[PDB]
Amino acid sequence: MQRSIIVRRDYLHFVQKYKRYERRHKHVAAHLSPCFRVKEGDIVTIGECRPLSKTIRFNVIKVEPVSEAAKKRFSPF
Amino acid sequence: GITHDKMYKRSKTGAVQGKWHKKRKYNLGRQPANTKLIVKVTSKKNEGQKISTIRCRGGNIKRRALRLSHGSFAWGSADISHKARILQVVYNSTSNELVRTNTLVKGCVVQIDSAPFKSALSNDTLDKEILDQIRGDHILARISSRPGQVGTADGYILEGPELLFYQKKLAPK
Amino acid sequence: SGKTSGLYTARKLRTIRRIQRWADKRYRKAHLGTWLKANPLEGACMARGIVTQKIGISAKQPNSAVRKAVRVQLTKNSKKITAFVPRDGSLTYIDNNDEVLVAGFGRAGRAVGDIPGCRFKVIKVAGIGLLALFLRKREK
Amino acid sequence: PRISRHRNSSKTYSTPKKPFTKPRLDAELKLCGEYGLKCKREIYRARYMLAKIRRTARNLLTLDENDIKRRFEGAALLRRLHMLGILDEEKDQLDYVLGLRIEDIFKRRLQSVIVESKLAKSVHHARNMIKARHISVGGQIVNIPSYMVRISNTSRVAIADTSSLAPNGKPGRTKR
Amino acid sequence: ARGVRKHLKRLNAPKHWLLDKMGGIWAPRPTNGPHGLRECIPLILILRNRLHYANTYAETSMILQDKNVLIDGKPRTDPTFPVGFMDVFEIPKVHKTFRVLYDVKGRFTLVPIQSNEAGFKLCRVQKIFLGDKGMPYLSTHDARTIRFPHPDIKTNDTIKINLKTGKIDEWYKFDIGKIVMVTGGRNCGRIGTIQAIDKHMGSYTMIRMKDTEGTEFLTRLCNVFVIGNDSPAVAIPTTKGIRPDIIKNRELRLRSIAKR
RNA sequence: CAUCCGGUCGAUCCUGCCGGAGCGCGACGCUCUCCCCAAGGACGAAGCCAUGCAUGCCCGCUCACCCGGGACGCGGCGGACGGCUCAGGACAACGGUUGCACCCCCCGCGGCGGUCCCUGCUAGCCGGACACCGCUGGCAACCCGGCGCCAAGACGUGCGCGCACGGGCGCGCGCCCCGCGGGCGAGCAGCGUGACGCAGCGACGGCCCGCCCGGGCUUCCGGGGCAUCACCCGGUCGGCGCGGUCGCGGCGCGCCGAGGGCCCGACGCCUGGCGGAGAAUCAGGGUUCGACUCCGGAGAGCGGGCCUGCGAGACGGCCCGCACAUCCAAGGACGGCAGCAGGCGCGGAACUUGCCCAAUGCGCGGCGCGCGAGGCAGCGACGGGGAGCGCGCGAGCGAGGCGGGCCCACAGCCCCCGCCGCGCAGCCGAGGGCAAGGUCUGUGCCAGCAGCCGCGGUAAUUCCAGCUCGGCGAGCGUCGCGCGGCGCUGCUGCAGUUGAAACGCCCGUAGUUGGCCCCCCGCCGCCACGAGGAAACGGGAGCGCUCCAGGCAGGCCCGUUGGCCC
RNA sequence: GAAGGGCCGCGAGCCCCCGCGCCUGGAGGAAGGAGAAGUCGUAACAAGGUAUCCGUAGGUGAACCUGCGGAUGGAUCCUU
RNA sequence: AAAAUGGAGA
Repeated sequence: MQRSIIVRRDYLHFVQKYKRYERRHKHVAAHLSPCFRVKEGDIVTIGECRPLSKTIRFNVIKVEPVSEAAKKRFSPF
Repeated sequence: GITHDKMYKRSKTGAVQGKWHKKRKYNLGRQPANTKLIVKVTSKKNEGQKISTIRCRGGNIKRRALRLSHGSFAWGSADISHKARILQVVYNSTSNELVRTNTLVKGCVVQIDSAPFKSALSNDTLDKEILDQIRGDHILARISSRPGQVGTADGYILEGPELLFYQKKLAPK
Repeated sequence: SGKTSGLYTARKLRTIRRIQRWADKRYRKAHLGTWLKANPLEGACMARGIVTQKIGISAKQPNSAVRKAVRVQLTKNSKKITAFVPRDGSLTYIDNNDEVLVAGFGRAGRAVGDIPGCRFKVIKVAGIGLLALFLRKREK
Repeated sequence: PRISRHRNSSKTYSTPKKPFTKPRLDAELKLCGEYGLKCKREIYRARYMLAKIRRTARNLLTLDENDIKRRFEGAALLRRLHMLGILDEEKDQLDYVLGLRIEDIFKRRLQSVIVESKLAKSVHHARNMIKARHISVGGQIVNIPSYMVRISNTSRVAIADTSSLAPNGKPGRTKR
Repeated sequence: ARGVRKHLKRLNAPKHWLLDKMGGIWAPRPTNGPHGLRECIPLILILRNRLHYANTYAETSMILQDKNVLIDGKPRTDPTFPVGFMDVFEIPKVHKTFRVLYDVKGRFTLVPIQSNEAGFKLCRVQKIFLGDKGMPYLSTHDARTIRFPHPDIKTNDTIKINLKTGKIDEWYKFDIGKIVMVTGGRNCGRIGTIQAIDKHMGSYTMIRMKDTEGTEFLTRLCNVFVIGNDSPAVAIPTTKGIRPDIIKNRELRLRSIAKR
């Protein structure tokens, strides 16, 4: 997307009936700027902001690229 | 009212949400204003520059771009300003159709008259490109004020490599 | 049973419970939603209506006598269902079309005891209780 | 919002889990004669009050002593039970509630005190005497049979002036 | 829905107003004013119930209007008069004046007050906000906002009032450990001093308060109402912030039940 | 709060489900001497409404063939509050967590309260101009015809301090990070400069900013079923401008780039789908329901649009489309009860075309009125909580009659007093589970009984009656329901060699699961553990209504209460 | 500056083709189920008289029979 | 070699 990245957070939900968890995930969109270009597999913080657009409400700040391929592992950071 | 609600728009995933209720007055929308600029009053006197104040939530009063032709410009370099009636709308940039009806738009590049700004030639060569525009009585500028919401025709003068970028289009393209 | 047990397996167990819940005849009875539409009674204790042709259903075994019942069309769903009469010789009171309320046989669907093929049981005729008509407690 | 309808309702009468059991059935009639209960709903009403008094103690026993929820509630449990007298004030024990007697709740009932103190000398006589307004607690006449008096004020039970104690001058039909 | 509303049922009453759930078709909502909705206990109960000076709310209606109570010189006919902590309810006829302090049980209770105490009422301040074309102003916890405040003070300063012109009595400044009196959560009528500031570049500042009982507890600084630069400086409730516990409450009533 | 037992047979030991047995809610039926507190057209009809009422209050301005009581209107404010029903609505409504430096607001409340004037000026007070009325118009009504005067705490013109001061502009900090103060967590506000410009109010000068307040978005975590719905969206999805709104925004309108979201189930479809606080029944663990108090959301036959206002797309506002009405004199008009009664319709079923502002709150208003909100009574086996029909050998009462007292907007009721006192019961069974006659009468596998398992084929413990008697009881039973039973839905905690059940076989991608192992670091998850999280209700202080059920009162009183856990 | 007209901005509804989705009416076919005593044979259960039975084809009044590969739940746990 | 029934319901 032009100047836009879709970041996926993962939430582990405790269900009571069975104390095992579900790895439900959410993909949220923000606004990156060419000042901090992003690689695939990076840790990207999104700041609660003014409602930018129909889906846009967040904005990227810190980018930490991980080496090789980061895959998923459902890691919430 | 012609509402502006999220429910009316489709969800990002393509869901068409049925609206929970009917449309709301605080979400109301209004008539887009088509501004009227007079090249010359000449023989006809039926049209004059009139501005509209409208009812709003909270009693707030909104001046509107009913009929505005007189225009004001402050030289960024000088910080002094002069007020007259601008020639017309020249570079709406959104649409070239808007230009034909002289519908004013916030910060749309226009054609600027120099009836009180011809005084610039007295200072020695200030903004020689502006000096060449001022004597001619035709200049480029963006009326940077909100016409529909606040009924304002005050605007900045175009100076800077930004004026040159627009000028390259304004001259043959 | 294999069983899938892990700290992150609330998915297998959630789907399995939902799918394998509807296996019981009783569970499906109340959870398919067919039973409210399918039952002649719309899931109610009693239903008013008008009486139609009377009926003499042969019993099975051991019971070996005809048990007089009346088939009545319930007004609400416009459907005709038979209702077993109450105590000894209580059918003579019921003849032509008359206001009849019908109630469950306890089982709620299965035919009661050993009288075959009857799902419902009449409880009233006209405006007086049919178990009072039998005792002459309340009768025309 | 229909403000006068707002209220609460209670279920003192709780029936047991299997009704026709010979031991439970026999004890019912046996108890009914012992304390002179007119209805069998009341014995179950007693069972419900007894259970609440039994659970509070079991949960309290499983808490360690002086645990604030335990300490305040324990003293509370003793205070109400000691007032009743079913728990001897001397016992003074949160655990002492366990092993409780249904007969003791029945003993607390004022109808019982009248028979014991020979005020009427019979449970059948006692209910009839209370029906005819003949026993007053601290002088407050009560015609409902189960006044239920705390032991702390058991010594204040009294008879009635209308026709039992020092006749006021109203001997039922005999007066006229 | 639609526009703003002005009614309250007798369950929506904040459970700290301790107005009875029974004996109420609809709760007394307080009209907006110097004091916000949750905080002010409607003045109908202050005269009709606590004082028991009015048999009914109609009796509160009969005399409140004719200058019977004057905090900063005002009575009003409304029994919804807005009030709060350190507000000097003043009655000339009762031959007494009083300040409503938060009782430990979470209901503001009137403490009979001396005339020197009648002279001063206290409202907290937040951060100076420019008002009147940049002519300075100070945001306040109760609605008394004023122009031209003390120029050097910057944030969270408690302020007292003379009750007439009521110019700021004192610009108390926190020195950390300064005698503080937060009134929120379980801090109702509780006295102490502050300890740790956790603004944390985040919302809601956690300030720990060491107390005379010995408790140090962090809380929103929003409910701060400092009592004195040092010492209470204004008489505190009969508890004095000591805060009683349920076990004693049974006994205090138990002796009282026997005593009556 | 950790449970059974009747049933496959000749018997046994099973699995397995059927049935009782417990418990709540409504019907229904059989029935009531009580007394007290009480739900009440939620249930494929958010179907239609006849008949009344349901937001009204003060005349600044009164000159009205009056009086000190003032009509009327102009105005002022309220009818955006409430009451009701959950139709619609499935990343919505909804609970809690963020922020609004993307934002409006009336009441009240604390500050401010300079307002150039071009013009006209009376600036110690200027206008002309409407109702009420006066007079005379129509119609079948509805509906409101002209004219004539005439006032405002009505409406309008306008005086007043160019550091006028309305917005909105145009324009002016920085100097690689960070601190300073009117500042925040955040360079945000404000000021200055330049151009406009006409907001104040003001003809009894109140504009402005705060605080509260009720909104308006918004961030996270939650927020029905169906895969005999697998690929879906096409303003769809990101930017780039712009319009529009209180406002951010695809919200719209242009311009582009191809995006979005998905087996962790997208999109679609269905729902006798309002969500939650809650409710039911249970050891734990659950399961089930949430329409009714309260809390938020919606909606007033149905779709749209619009006004008035500070806020409504209001519906006892309007105007149109669509149905269905009503008057209708044929020319017209004029509705809206999912407000309270009350009908019609409908069903198994669901209260007075009552009284009514005294309270309880809310409107207008210091010298009181309204509110079919509510209050009150009526009805009412929804349901509860507590009595009786004797005890005894005498004499005792409580259901009542009459009067008193008391009580109550008014009456009632418990109560309090006396003469008197008219004590009075049901509905289920009796072979087993499941308690209680192989009594005595009809009786012929006939009638019938019969939850269940089973009885009646001519000598019934099983029916049909009268005996008796067991249970429960002014409430007993019959049904449909939810929970427990049922570890028969299984996470705890089930089976699959033969009862019901391992794919015929192997690879394989997501999905699930990966041995030891690096003490100390940082994130995960994770517990301890706070802050701040509305109640009602429930757990639960204290408290004797004639005892509780109840309620939060009470008395010389913890500042007496109503603690505390939610 | 009204009654109007116009250019239009919204906008219910309509109409005309469809793409769905829910509900229903049918002459008649074609099944399933139930009740002490109907018929025609008698398949299987004893090696039930041809041991069964499964898959698959072929016939067949009616169950059934037959062909070919299996399994014993077989009547064989057992001779180089 | 053939070799088929055995009403219902205690």
